[PDB]
Amino acid sequence: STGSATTTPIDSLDDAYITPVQIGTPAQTLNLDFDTGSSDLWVFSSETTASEVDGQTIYTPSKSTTAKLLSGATWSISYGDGSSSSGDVYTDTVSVGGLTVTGQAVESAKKVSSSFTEDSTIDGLLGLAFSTLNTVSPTQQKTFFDNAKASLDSPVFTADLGYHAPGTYNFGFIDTTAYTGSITYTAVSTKQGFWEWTSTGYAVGSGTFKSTSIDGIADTGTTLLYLPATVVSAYWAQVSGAKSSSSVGGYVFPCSATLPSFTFGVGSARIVIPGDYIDFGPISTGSSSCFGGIQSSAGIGINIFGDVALKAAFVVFNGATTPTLGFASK
Repeated sequence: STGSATTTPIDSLDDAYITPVQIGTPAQTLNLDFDTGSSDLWVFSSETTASEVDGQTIYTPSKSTTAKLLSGATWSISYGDGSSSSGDVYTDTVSVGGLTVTGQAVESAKKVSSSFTEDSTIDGLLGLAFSTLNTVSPTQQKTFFDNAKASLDSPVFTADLGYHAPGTYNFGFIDTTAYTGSITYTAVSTKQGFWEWTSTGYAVGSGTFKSTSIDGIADTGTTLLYLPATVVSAYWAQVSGAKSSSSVGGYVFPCSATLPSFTFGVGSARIVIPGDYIDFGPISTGSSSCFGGIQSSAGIGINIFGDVALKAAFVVFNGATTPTLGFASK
């Protein structure tokens, strides 16, 4: 079996992407943020603190005939941006683009942090990293992809994110019409629970390609591309007036600039991120200082190939016995 669901940017800057997911019987549709950087399926629910819910669609397990409380199980998660959520756990039928998993752990949010409350369009997260990162205690739970894997035609899912446009998440198959050229596959380390791979280098605009190993994660749940200080400085050095601002929290550039492209290597292949994808608009409404889409990973401890990089490609997340990542131009 297979699944196919459309993913849509939550705003004019592609800050996050939402994909409709059906939970329970009769179906309750919630717009979840598919996150290849975490392994918890958590939702805003009837159990979420009323002052922390601001316009979200909530999951009401009492109205679902297939919902069952996973007695005693709790979850507690905190993300790289400092945001967090926690609560109890139910099992229920979950469908993504026609692909159904019965008895999926659906972690019901009791408490959410301010960042989640502020995103009225995001009803929760659908974790797609390795199940070893799942926070459910005392019995660790599997992701939607882990649970669907045996029913899938091929144990894969693909991310085809759009630039200021909707995209697609496919499960179980590779759409040969969604990309040009060939897919270049690269090794994945599952040691940290992430889709962790090694980029073979980079180029800035029409500059020479620099062959250097850059360990990083393919993360659909991170908006920007986070790379080592050396690489980020070499990129922003090509933009007149660009600087790193401690007051803003990263690199900013004059909104009047035309950004150069950024190429990253995947084995012997190249993925080009157009300059427009790196523009995240004014830092504040009306400002002439614009936020950069390429930021330093120095404070994070890991390089992150976020949406800025992933949307420039058709990305295959191969969950076979030996997991691999495929990148193709599109």
